Amino acid sequence: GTKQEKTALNMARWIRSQTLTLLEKLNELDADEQADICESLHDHADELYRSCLARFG
Amino acid sequence: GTKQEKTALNMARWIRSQTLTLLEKLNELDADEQADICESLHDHADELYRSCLARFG
Repeated sequence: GTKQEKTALNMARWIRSQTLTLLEKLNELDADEQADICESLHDHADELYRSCLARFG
Repeated sequence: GTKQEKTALNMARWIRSQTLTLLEKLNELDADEQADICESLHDHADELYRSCLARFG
């Protein structure tokens, strides 16, 4: 796809990566409730990233 | 609230902000299906930010 489409796809990938950074940080804090929501948030970011990749890849 | 707590809260805030930015890019692209998943992702990141906020302060 177009450069704008590629920038969007890159941003979806960066967000998916950042959820794992935050997951590890919440694990270090032993913040279990929040780590759980962040695990699901990584799954949701992956859903977006895959949808973007299928369309803009 | 400790440095690590503050790093985690700010990271949750950043992820919420980046998903808002990505949703606007996806809207500019008129990529409907992707914008819809991103809207749901943005709300999920808000939940994480608010969950961190209610726990950590």
